[PDB]
Amino acid sequence: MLSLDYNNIFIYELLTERFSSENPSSIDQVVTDFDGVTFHISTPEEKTKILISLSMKCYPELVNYGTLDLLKQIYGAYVHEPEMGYNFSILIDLQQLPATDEEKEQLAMSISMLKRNVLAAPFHRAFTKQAELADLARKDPENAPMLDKQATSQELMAIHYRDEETIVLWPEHDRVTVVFSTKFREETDRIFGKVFLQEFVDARRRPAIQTAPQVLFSYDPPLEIRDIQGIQKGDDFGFVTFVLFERHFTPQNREDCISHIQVFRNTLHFHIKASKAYMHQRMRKRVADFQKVLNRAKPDVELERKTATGRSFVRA
Amino acid sequence: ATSQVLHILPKPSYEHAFNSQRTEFVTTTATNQVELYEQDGNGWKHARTFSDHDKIVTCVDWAPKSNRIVTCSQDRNAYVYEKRPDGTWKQTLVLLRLNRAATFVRWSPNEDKFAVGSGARVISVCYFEQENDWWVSKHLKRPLRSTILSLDWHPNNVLLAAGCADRKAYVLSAYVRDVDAKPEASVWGSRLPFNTVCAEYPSGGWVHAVGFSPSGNALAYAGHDSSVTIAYPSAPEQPPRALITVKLSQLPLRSLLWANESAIVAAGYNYSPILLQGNESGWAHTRDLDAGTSKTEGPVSFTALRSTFRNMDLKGSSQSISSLPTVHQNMIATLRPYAGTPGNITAFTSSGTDGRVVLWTL
Repeated sequence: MLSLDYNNIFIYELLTERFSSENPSSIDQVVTDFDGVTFHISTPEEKTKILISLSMKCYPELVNYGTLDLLKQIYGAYVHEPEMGYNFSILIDLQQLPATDEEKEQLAMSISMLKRNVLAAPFHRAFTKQAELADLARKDPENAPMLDKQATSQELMAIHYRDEETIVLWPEHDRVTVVFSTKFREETDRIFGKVFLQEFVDARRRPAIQTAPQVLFSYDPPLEIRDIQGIQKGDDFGFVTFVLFERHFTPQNREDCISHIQVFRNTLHFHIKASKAYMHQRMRKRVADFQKVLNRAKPDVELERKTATGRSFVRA
Repeated sequence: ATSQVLHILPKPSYEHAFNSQRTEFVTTTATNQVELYEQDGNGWKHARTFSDHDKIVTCVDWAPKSNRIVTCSQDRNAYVYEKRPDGTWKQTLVLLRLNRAATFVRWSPNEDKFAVGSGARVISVCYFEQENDWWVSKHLKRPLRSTILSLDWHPNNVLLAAGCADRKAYVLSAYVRDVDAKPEASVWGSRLPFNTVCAEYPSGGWVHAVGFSPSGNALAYAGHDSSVTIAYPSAPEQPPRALITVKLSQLPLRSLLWANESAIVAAGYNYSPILLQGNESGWAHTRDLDAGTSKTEGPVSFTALRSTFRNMDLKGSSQSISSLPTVHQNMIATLRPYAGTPGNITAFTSSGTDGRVVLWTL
């Protein structure tokens, strides 16, 4: 794969099966995800009713940024009391499904998309508040610099979403900026990750992708994040900044932009792994070139004729 | 010096011996077998194998006057082969009593005994008893400290030279009573009982080769340091008149042969016979017998079409790998008389790790 899926593939396939199934069997399935996230899928009272529950170490921060309001808006009547050891939960009853295969499919998709929906609330808070600041700056363009300066501190979201990544973001009247305070702790991934983070920033300087968010990189923090608690300028973090401008979160594009920015460091981590398989095929191709330099030391002798199983042959 | 390639053996050939009439030769392949080759017009044909050894055969020798072959191996044995009236060969195991491999074997000039060098720190001097119908072995053991790499017998039947991996060349009495008559007085000694030591000459590297002068009055030996040393003794308990080392510019000599009292041919990892000449005043490397030391459109067959595509596929390019300029393509392991009276060798043969058997005329 060149790109990661945004949704949990197991939850999508399992719900696409059970929403079609003539005879649902029971399930009891803990399922891992990226960034230390985990799901429990089960039928805890009837084979008819599936409980899907999410566990996520940053969920208490995400609730401060309007997450429960967005999850109630997305999942509606299916929202359920949290399961013990899990932060959020949804109950789907297999006799209560939508009347069409296409509504069933987009519900199986919506429930598989749950990790990126819980994590989308700080981005929707930034996009909707940028629209307020945009309207105020359109009212008085000479007051806008002070609105942007106060929103840079009063409307900043930080999410410590895993112990080696902090995502920091804020609205200003024409943009959302998001900074990945980013690190690789495994030493070969830190070495290959320096090449990946360098070529990522240099790619944005080429003519072909000027349509993309502005990207910046350093390894001290961007000025407006230097005093956010848990950011630290000597602690081997690099800081990838994306400036999303109004064109990157236009109404036709908000949800794809959110899905795609959250998976940034996951695509980089995955491709640092997949680059090793590429280097290994690059290596064994020129092991096969060096074979031909040793084969010229073999003196030329005809081998006896052999059948496909290696048994000796007696003709010609 | 003219050279003729007599035969190309399919496998390496650390030793060969011709019979007295040069009409057949025996050779050790690198396996447990020994190959007997007869003339086939101007060519040679594989007449028979011997295969009585269990492990790799290291050395083989053919007695001129009595027409017997002796063979040695890493199986720690020797076999003597003797011709039957019907033309087949009778094998006979010799109990060498060696703790490790037999490494090198030579028949004595009177052919009444042979000696086997070993990795066991000893040499088995083997002789026959008509009272028992046994070959029996005596161990030379006093000064020897490592693998014996080569042997040579003095022209008198008693004295044995040995080249050793302890960087020394030994002259030892292999006198055996009721086989030898008493030896004449010599520059090496006169009170000459079994395992008396006539010399312990030093080398810069492992002594691959040893050889007495045709008169017996001097010993040449060759070291892994790419030198030939020629030793001229004075008397028992006395240092030599001269101990002349000539240091070569090439890879080491593995084998060594006096052409006359004033000249030696030698060959080895240099892939080429060299000539050294001199006397007790001094010795010099004087010639290379192989001219290859100087580094010196039509219809096309199926085997050239096919091999040029196999070379493109398996190797870098169509182009065949060139020969070395020497006749031998690998180290030349042994160097043996072929023609002329003793004291005036007119031609000699060599065999090598490339399997070529080659005749050289001086």
